[PDB]
Order: sequence, then structure tokens, then C-alpha cells
Amino acid sequence: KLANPAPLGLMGFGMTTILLNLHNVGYFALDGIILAMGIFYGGIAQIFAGLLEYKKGNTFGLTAFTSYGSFWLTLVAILLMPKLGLTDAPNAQFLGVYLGLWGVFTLFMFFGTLKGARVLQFVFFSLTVLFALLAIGNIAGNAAIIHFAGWIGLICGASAIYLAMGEVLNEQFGRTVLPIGE
Amino acid sequence: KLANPAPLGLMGFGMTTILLNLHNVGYFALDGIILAMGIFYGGIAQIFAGLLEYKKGNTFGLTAFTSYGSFWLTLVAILLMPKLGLTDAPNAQFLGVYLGLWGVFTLFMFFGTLKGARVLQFVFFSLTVLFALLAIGNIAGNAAIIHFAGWIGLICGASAIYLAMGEVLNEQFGRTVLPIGE
Amino acid sequence: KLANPAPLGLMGFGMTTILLNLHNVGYFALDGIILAMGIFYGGIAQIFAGLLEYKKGNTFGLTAFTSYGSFWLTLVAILLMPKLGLTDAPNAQFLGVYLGLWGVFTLFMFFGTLKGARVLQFVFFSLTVLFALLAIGNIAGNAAIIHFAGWIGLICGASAIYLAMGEVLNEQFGRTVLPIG
Amino acid sequence: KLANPAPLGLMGFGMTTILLNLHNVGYFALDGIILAMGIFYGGIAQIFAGLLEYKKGNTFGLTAFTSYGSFWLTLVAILLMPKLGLTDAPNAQFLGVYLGLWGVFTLFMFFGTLKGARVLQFVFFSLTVLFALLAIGNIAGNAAIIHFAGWIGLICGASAIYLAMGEVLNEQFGRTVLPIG
Amino acid sequence: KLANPAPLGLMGFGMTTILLNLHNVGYFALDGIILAMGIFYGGIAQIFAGLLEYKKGNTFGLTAFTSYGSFWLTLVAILLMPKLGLTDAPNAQFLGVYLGLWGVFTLFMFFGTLKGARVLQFVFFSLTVLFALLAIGNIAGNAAIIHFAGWIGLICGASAIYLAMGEVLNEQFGRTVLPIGE
Amino acid sequence: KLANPAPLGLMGFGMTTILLNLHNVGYFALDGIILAMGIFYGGIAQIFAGLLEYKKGNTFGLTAFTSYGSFWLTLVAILLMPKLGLTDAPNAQFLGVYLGLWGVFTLFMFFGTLKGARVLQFVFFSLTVLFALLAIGNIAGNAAIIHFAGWIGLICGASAIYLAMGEVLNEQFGRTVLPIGE
Ligand SMILES: CCCCCCCCCO[C@@H]1O[C@H](CO)[C@@H](O)[C@H](O)[C@H]1O
Ligand SMILES: CCCCCCCCCO[C@@H]1O[C@H](CO)[C@@H](O)[C@H](O)[C@H]1O
Ligand SMILES: CCCCCCCCCO[C@@H]1O[C@H](CO)[C@@H](O)[C@H](O)[C@H]1O
Repeated sequence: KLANPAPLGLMGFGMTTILLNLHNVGYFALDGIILAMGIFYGGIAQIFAGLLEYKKGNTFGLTAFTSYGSFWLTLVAILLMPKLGLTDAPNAQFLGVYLGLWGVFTLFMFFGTLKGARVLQFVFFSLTVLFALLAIGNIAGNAAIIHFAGWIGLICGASAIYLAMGEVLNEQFGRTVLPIGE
Repeated sequence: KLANPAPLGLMGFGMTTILLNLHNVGYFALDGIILAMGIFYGGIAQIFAGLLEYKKGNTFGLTAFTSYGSFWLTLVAILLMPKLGLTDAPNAQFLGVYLGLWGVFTLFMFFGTLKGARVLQFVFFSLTVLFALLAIGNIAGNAAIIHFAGWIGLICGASAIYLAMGEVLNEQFGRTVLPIGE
Repeated sequence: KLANPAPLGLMGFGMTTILLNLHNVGYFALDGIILAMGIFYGGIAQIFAGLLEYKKGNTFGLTAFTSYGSFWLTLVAILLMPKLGLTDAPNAQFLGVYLGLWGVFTLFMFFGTLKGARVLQFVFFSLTVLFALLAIGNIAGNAAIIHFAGWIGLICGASAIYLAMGEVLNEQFGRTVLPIG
Repeated sequence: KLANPAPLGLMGFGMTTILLNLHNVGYFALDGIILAMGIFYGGIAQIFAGLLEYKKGNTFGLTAFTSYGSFWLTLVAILLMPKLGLTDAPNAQFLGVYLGLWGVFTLFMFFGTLKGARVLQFVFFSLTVLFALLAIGNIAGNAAIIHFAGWIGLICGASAIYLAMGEVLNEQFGRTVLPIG
Repeated sequence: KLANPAPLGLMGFGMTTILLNLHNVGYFALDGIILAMGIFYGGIAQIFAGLLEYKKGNTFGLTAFTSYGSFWLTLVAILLMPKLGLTDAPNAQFLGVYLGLWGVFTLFMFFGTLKGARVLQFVFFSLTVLFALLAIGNIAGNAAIIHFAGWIGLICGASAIYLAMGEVLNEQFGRTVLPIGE
Repeated sequence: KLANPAPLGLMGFGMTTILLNLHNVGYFALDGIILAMGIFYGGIAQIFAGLLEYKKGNTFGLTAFTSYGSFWLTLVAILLMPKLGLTDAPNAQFLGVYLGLWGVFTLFMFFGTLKGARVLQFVFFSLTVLFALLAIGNIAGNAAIIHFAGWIGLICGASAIYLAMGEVLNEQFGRTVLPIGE
């Protein structure tokens, strides 16, 4: 009877992850498109979804969605505080360690997805791999590893968008029109 | 007992979409009017609508209304972050890829409207079409395709404003005074 | 048991509308008085009223009060985003089309007041005339149309204040001390 | 069972008015002290109080506390948008009309207090007189009326504080330790 | 069943009062440390505590915590609006009259603590003396009274911290580990 | 039935603490990464966690998460109000007293964890040592103590993440997959 906020948070997260990984692949630069999306949709909208998981019983969704929206808000801030002259750019090795800490949080949360749907297990698996590769590629500096991570990132966003659209549509019809792997 | 937030969310979205596409048709430039409406009515007020669907059972309206207010916030942000020297203008091919992803989101969400009224299915069809044409016209650079999508947006906004005003007025009289193609 | 938010929203709307039409009539310039009131009283305070109508059963008041406060916020944003170098001043024609869109919303919402009190039907009719005249007076450029609309706006705002004070004053006494019909 | 939000809103308004009229009486200039208080205590904190009247049954308190908190926000915005290069200075005739609009709102809300406590009736009386004289003194320009209006405001503000500490202290003791109506 | 928000408001108030009075005593200048605390802990967090007293039955705490969180916000604003060129520094005597009004508010609220705990009566007594002395020392120009007010303020802050930790620790253990004076 | 907000608050606190102490250890400078995390994850997200403890019965979690979330926001404000020309950098002895005040708050709240999980007791033990050492290293000026406290801080940050992921994963599986010493 309380709506499911998981699709909103999953859409917010997934769509924004794709755009950032279109840059990481190399097709585009880290644009105001990625930044605006990280502010309002991958951040704010996902924080909303996470807070709405509270009156549902969902500690995982509360812990997950809220944490990743906060991640997108930190990321946009790291990129935009220099353009405001408050902080200097980041150190990519420090940027690498930052992305690594978010990686282990996802690693633990993966074990939390094991009784849930199978698409959900995949988005947490792929997201751990994405963060891992970016942690390596930024600490050592390999542009190649970051290009490979980018392709893993595009898949991650597509999975999360599908899972969200899976949830919303199965609820809408009453039967599982899009397979998820419950 | 809980009010219907859909007319407000539809009004905010619908009115702001008309204004933006009066520019896409070519009659006007991308003004602060579109930006102001995109901030407060197509964005915030629709975000209110999406959040107010939560205590209703409406996962769809929560997912829908909340995401499009966020989109309008991202759009104004992409256009105004350059004026602030935070970001450089954006790649239109990236803008096209951004607008296309929102089209894929609406496309799935249209399939969710299949048991709902007819106008709602129409707004989601034209809105799927709107995002598609603009994404095409922006990746390739066809001013003609963009002038055509502008006309599709004008009808689309008219549909949502009509749907919103239907719902509010059908509720008020107790009989369905405005046809919504239930 | 839940308080009535309509007087707050009507007060915010009405008072803000009077002051803005004191400029549209011509007695004063488009001041920070109008701009402040448009930010906090006709905009924010009315958005509260609209949002407080939600746990009540009131879809009309939710959609109406919330949309008009948002209008006042967009209006102030259109008038103040230039002073900040974010947006060029706006073409009046659009303003007319923008005020015209807000007019059509008000027209439909007028048909929605047909089972409510009488003063409420009047504020929504006169506001429909107000939005309509301004849309015309701005697309065409008639200063005269805008001077007349201002007087329609002063009457509209005074009506919303009167209705608001009716509801609050009728509720307090137990009889309809102010006739609202 | 829900806490009483009137003492907070009364405190926010009352304390802020006292400070502002120490300027209107003439003791001080219109300081940033008044502006800070107008932002956070007579403004935001009272808006909280107004909104907290909603789940209580109190439409009068909702409408009043919420409207005056917004009023204090509009005034600070009117005084500070010039220092920000947004709004030029305000027109004193218009400010008088603006304070006049806020004056009529208080006048009606005064008639709503007729079955309520006695001190509450006084604060709305003095606020009505306060707004009236300031509108008079501002459209007309008598510094003396405004110096006189200020002295009315110090009494108005001191009374609202007195009512607030009454409400809180009478509830706390269970008997009326501080006399109110 | 609702948490007790009083310890949060008492912590914010008390810790911020100590810091400010390390300056009033003379050890330090009115540093940004005092101002940061005044914004977020003595101001914002205490306003949270105050709003949380509403669903409890607690009008005193609602009226108290919410007003003093606002005081700390007005205090920061008085000190930071000149650095923004919005206001010219305050006059003192007006500052003294301002702190004098907060003293009269605190005085009445002291009579309200007479059925509450004994330490609670003390924080309101010493705060009344704190505001009184600072009002005098600022109207009269005595650096000496303002140094004396500083030491009373250090005690006032320490009481609130002890009281807060009594409340939290007594609830946690089930017996009164720290004496308060119920 | 209300989600457990402790993992969110614990994640926010811990992850951000690790990074700030990667600076205290000496590997990195006080980056925009540390500032971004302090704003959104160690600050906002933890205030969220703390406020959600209210409808649960948890006065301790309310007092703790909200106060620390406020701490990161004051610390970010201390580091950023100078970059804006609002305040002058802090005096390190005054910072030391400020961090010491947060230390006594943590010391008392430690006594509040004695019936809780052992890891919970550990995060409060190491956090008390962390504040005490940093308060000492800044009052006296020992860079060495601050290099050592940084190591104690890293351990502390690790615990809070471990406890957070313990809580989430134990609820999710139904058995204690990760030991927390209940
Ligand atoms: C992309 C990272 C942001 C989203 C993090 C994943 C959100 C997972 C929410 O799903 C919910 O998880 C629970 C697990 O059992 C189920 O109770 C519930 O039914 C399922 O719907
Ligand atoms: C103070 C300046 C104007 C701001 C708003 C003041 C409104 C105070 C509301 O009062 C409340 O009204 C109820 C009926 O009116 C009474 O039950 C009660 O006596 C009183 O608690
Ligand atoms: C110094 C400014 C901040 C101080 C504000 C203190 C208000 C706290 C109110 O006390 C709380 O109210 C009841 C009695 O008040 C008790 O039952 C409750 O348990 C107690 O915790």
C-alpha cells in the first residue's frame, strides 16, 4: 500500500551511471549533463527513494539507495568545487582510494542481495567490479583499465534500468511481464 | 481521503513542456521563462506530485512524476551551469544520448499505462515520440527533425493539461464531465 | 480536526496580487515589495497551503494553491534571473503566452468551483479575466489593457482576502458572520 | 497530546517586534540584529509554529503564525535585496500600502480572537494600531507618528511575549500562575 | 516509544556555549569554530530537537530548544552578515538589549523548570545570569563583566552536557548512573 | 517494521572518517574528497540516520548519529568559511579544545554502549581515543601524535563500516553471517 520507491532510485542510479560511463568509455567528456544528472537524479531522486524505503521495511533499500545518492552528490561536488575555487582538483590516487571504499561497501551489500531477484544480484556484482577497476585505473593511472571499467559501467546502468522497469511493469500488470529472477 | 496529486504533476509537466517546445518549433528562444517554469512547476511541483503518490499506492505515479520533475531540474541545470562558469556548454550528441535515455524510460513506462485511461496512454506515447525525435535531431543535427518534435511536444503538453483538468473536474462534479477515455 | 489551510493560501495569493496590481494599475513600479511578497507569501506560503490540502481530501485546493504559489515563484524568477546575469530579460510576447497558459488553467479550475461558495467562483472568474487581459495586453502591447487588468487584479486580490477572512471568521464564531454564499 | 506551538510563534513575533520598534521609537538604527531576528525567530521559527497549528485543530493559529512569519521574511527581503543589487530601494508610499495590507489582515484576525483569551485580543489590537500608524506615517511621512507607532509596537511585542510565557507556564503548573483571559 | 530528543538539543546548546565562552573569558578569538558550531549544532541540531518535542507532549522543550537554536542562528547571522556586506556590524548596546531580551525569555522559562530535574533548573538559572551579565557588560562596556559572564557561561554549557549525558545514560542502563535530581 | 537506519549512519560516519585520517596519516592532503564526503555522507546522510532513530525508540542512536552528522558539517564549515573570506583559519589550540569537547561527548556515549554489541563498544572506544589524541596533538603541536591518532582513526572508520555491514547482512540472512558480538 506504500508505493515501491525502488524503481525511482534504480532509474536515478542507472541512467546516471550510463552517462558517466559514456564518458569513461571515451565517447564524451565529463559534461554538465553528467553533473546535473548526478545532482538531481542519481543523487537527490535516489536519496528520496532510500528515505522512502524506511516506512517500508527495507533496511537494505534505506542503506543502499540513500548511500548511492550521497555518492553521486559527493562526486558532483568533487568535480565542481574546483570550478568554484574552494578545493583544488583531486588526486587520482586519492580519487582511486575513494572509489575503492565505495567498492567494498557494494561488495558487502552484494551478499545482501542473494535472496532477492537475480537481476538485483547482477547490478551489485557488476557495480563492485566497476568500482574495483576504477580504483585500479586511478591509483596506477591506466587509461585502458578505466575504458574497460566504462563498458562494465554501461552494463550496470542498463541492468538497473531494466530491473526498475521490471518492478514497475510487473506490479502494473499483476504478472511478471519482464523476467527478473525472483 | 488523500487528495489526487496527478493534476498538479500533470499541470506542472504539461505547461512547462508547451513552453519549451514553443522554442523547439522556433517561435521563441530558450528563455528564462522555460527555465523558471522548468525549475518551479515542471520540476519542483511535479516532484511534489511524485512524492505525494507514495501514500497513495501509486508506484507508477511515484516513479513517473518524481523522475520528470528531476529531468526538468537537470535540463535547467545543464543550460544554466554554463552561465555560471561551472561547466562548458554541452555536446549535442551527448545531449541527444541523454534525451534518448529518457525516451527509453518513457517507452517502458508507456507499457505500464495500458490499463489506465486513454489520454494518459497518449501523453506517454507522444512523450516517447518527443524524446526520440529530439535525440535523433540532436545526434545528427537536423533542425528540421527538431522543428517537427516541437509540434509533437505542443500536443503532448496539451494532452497532459487536458488530462489534469479532466481528473480535477470529473472529481468535482461527481460524474465524468470531461472525457478522458477511461 | 486538521486546520483549514485555505485562508493562509488565499491571504498569500490575495495580498501579493493586490500589490502587483498596484503596479499594473500604475501607482508604483514593480518593487521589491511585490518581489518579496511574491517570494514568501504568494509563493512559498501558498505552496504550503496547497500541500496542507493533501491530507485533507482536497484535490482542488492541492492543485490550485500549489500551482499559484509556483507561478509566483516562476514570475519572481523571471524578474530576478536577469539581475543575476542568468537569463536575458524576457520577451513580452512569451510572457503573454506564459500568462495565457496560466489563464487556461484558471478557466478550467473555474468550472471546478461551481459547487463551492459564491465568492470562490468570483475570485476564479476575475483571475481568469486578469490572466486573459494580461496575455492580450502583452502579446499586443496595449498599455491600456494592462491598466484595466490591474484594476481587475486589485478586485481579485481583495476578493481572495475577503473569502479567506470569511472562512476563518465564520469558523471561529459558529455562524456566518461574514456572508460568503 | 501534541505540544502547543503558540508560545514559540508568540515568542518569535514578540521578541522581533520589540527590537524593530526600539529602532522605530528611535533608540537605534535598523541593525543587522533586527534582520537576523527577522530571518530566524520572527520569520522561520514562527512559520514552524504556524505549520504546527495544522495537526492541532487551530486554523486561526495556522493562518496567523504562518502569515506573520512570511511577513517578517518579506520585510527582510525588501530591506536586503537592495544591498544585493536585486531590488532597488522600496517606495515608502508603497511600503505604507504594504504595511496597510498587512494591517487589514490583522484587523479581521482581531475579530477572530473574540471568544479566546484576553491578552491574545490585545496583541492583535496593538498590532492593528501598529500597522495602521506605520502605514499612515509612511504614506504621509510623519516621523512623529512612526515614533509614536514604535512605542505601540514595544507594548505589542512585550504583550505577545507575556502571553507566550503565560501559555507555557500555566500548562507547566496546571493552574494559572500568570494571569491571562 | 519516541526517542528523547532533549539530549541532542542539550548537547548542541551546551557544547556551543562552552566554545563561545572560551572566547568571552579571553582564551581565544571569536573563531569560525564557534560560528560553525553555532550554525549546525547549537542552531540546526537544536532546532531539530525542538521540533521533535512536538509529537512528544513537550511544549516546554518545543518552545525552548527551537528558540535557542534560532538564537544561535541569529547570533551567527549578526556576526557573518557584515563579512557579506549586508549589514554593518552591530552596535553593542543593541546587542546588549538583544541578549537582554533572550535573558528575559530565559527568566520566565526558568520558572517552567520547577517540576523538572534539578540540573535542568540550574542550566536555566545560569543561562539567565549569562544573558544578564552579557547584556550589562555590552551596554556598559565592561570587558570585566564580559569576562565574568564567560566563566558563568562555561558552567552553563557544562551543565547541559552533563544533563544530556545523564538522560541518555540513565535511559540506557535502567537506573540513575548519573545523578540529575528528578 | 521501520528500517534500521544505523547501517546508513555507520557507513556515513566510518567511510568519511577513513578518508580524513588518510590525510592525518600523511598520505594525502585535506582534499575536496574529504570535504565532499563530510558534507553529504558523514554529515547529511548521518543526520538522516539519526533523525530516523526517532520513530524507532532509539534516543542513543538519535543523539549519536545526529550529533556526528552535525560534527562533520561544522568541520567542513571550519575548513571552508576561510576559503570564502567569512572567517579566518582556525587556531589549532581552539580546534584542539573543540575536538576535545567532541571527545568528552564520545566518552560518555561510550558508557552508553555497554549492553550493546561489542563492535559498537569498540567504535566508541577508538573514537574517544581518536578525539583525545587529536585534541592533544593540536593543543600541544605534536605532528607525531596526529600521525598516530590518524592510525587509530583508520581502525575506527573500519569498525563502523564492518558494524554497518554486519547489521545489514545479519538482518538480511536471518542468522549472524558476520559476527558483531551481541
Ligand atoms: C543501484 C544501487 C541502488 C539500489 C540498491 C538496490 C535496491 C534494492 C531494493 O530491492 C529490494 O531489496 C530487498 C532485498 O531482499 C527486497 O526486500 C525488496 O523486495 C527488493 O525490492
Ligand atoms: C501572535 C501574533 C499573531 C500570530 C498568531 C497568533 C495566533 C495564536 C493562536 O492562539 C490560539 O488560538 C486558539 C483559538 O484562537 C485558542 O485555543 C488559544 O487561546 C490560542 O492558543
Ligand atoms: C538550555 C536551552 C535548552 C534546554 C531546553 C531543555 C528542555 C528539556 C525539557 O526537559 C524534558 O521535558 C520534561 C521536563 O522538561 C521531561 O520529562 C523530559 O524527560 C525532559 O528531558
